[PDB]
Amino acid sequence: GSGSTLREVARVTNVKDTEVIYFSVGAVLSGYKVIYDKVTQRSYFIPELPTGTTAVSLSSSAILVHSAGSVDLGALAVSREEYVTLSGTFDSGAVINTKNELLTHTDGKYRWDGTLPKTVAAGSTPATTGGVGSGAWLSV
Amino acid sequence: GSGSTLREVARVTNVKDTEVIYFSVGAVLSGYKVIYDKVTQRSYFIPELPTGTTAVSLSSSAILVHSAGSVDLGALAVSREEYVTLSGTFDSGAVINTKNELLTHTDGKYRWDGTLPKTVAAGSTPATTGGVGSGAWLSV
Ligand SMILES: [Cl-]
Ligand SMILES: [K+]
Repeated sequence: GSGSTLREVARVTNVKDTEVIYFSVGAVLSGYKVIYDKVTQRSYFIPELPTGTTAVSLSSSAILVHSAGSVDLGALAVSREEYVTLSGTFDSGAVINTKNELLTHTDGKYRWDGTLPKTVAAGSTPATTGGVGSGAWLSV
Repeated sequence: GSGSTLREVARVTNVKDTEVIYFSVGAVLSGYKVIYDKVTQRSYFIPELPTGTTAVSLSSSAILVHSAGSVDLGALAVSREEYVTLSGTFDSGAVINTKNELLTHTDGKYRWDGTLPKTVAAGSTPATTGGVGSGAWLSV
């Protein structure tokens, strides 16, 4: 439903029901902890924004633009160790859209630190798709 | 409910609502990412199966048989670091049914790498129920 979807996000993020808010242009973001993107069906913690700040846009790269600037919500999720593990592997291929998305390789997972979105072809490894390091793949 | 249960699994697994499917005999598994077992009330990511592949059986040890083969969904969950922490501890005893279930000890958690199911009696430790190592308890 409508109010029930936010309560389910609240249980996963461990905040109160009143602290989750859908993204929508013009919505006041101050006073809330978690925002939910209805299109991508992903949730993110948001920083404490100045009172009255309203939402402008939320990209598929998890960049939230608002009336006081912007914030990379995927990058903020990384600092909070809040990750999404995509289906598939480096073997199957995948598309990385955000900074807090993980792709499983063999012994561990990796996030992409470079340009987004990141297309990973089938039969790939981290070494053959950019290498491991700053601006490339980082283990998680 | 019925459609609401899949939405609640989708939030925990970070997939879209339309990418979760109940397990049922004959259900088409292609195009979906997460399967939900109504009996055990557990969810598992599934591999990308060929178009038209249908489900056959799903055991309490998370063994999925389908029209194109079979897969240990519990082992796939381990490779994706998707675990279930059972209630109780080694001291209280428990029953391990899947490869992605964890039992808590005083120093940390462990998964069972051997034959399933695995019964743990009260007052047990990893050392007295098989030891620690390949084919026995593995720390997680
Ligand atoms: Cl690796
Ligand atoms: K939920």
